[PDB]
Amino acid sequence: LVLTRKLKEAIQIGDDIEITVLAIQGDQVKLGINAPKHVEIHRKEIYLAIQAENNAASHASKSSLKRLNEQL
Amino acid sequence: IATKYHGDIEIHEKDIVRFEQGIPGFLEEKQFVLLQLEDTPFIILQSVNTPALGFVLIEPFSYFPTYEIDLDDNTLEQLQITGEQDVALYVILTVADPFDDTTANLQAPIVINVHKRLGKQVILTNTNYKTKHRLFPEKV
Repeated sequence: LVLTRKLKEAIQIGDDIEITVLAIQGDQVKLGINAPKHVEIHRKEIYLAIQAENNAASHASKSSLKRLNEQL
Repeated sequence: IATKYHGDIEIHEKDIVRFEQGIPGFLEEKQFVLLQLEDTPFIILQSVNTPALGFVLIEPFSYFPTYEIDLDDNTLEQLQITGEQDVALYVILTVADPFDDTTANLQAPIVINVHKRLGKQVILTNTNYKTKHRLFPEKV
């Protein structure tokens, strides 16, 4: 879904998350995000990176850890 | 449950740590048990529902003395902690090729409360911690 929001115009997501356009700066927008705190909000680039490293960390062979322990 | 490193074991349900959110990249993995690999400092965050999924954890402190961390009150209560007594703190290792580029994810430790059996990967906000911190100094 694509939408257009003028300056203090907000968006309602579920019951709810609410996105409030708080400023246009103008190479950037200062968004505001209200949500319950069982739900976290992150910059996408940060969240993707941590996804990536989680996946990268899920392939440790038993041989690898034996060698790594030794050297430790 | 079959496991990744420990062969077949079974467990009692008060062993099981619940990750309601799972962790980024494995959102539906919501049950884990923590298993030391003898005779190593490695803690294996092992999936109760996926035998082949096991993450390698280390207590951050032995290798990063300086490592200190502030739990956003959000985190403080999706884990539902009452104070210190709870809680356990770990980092995910990325064992690399070769071994001496092994890194720890300090920006996103695994936080558990050993009494209520609740788990979460906490994305540390407002910090200079990286997603890859080397265990070893890089020689040459």
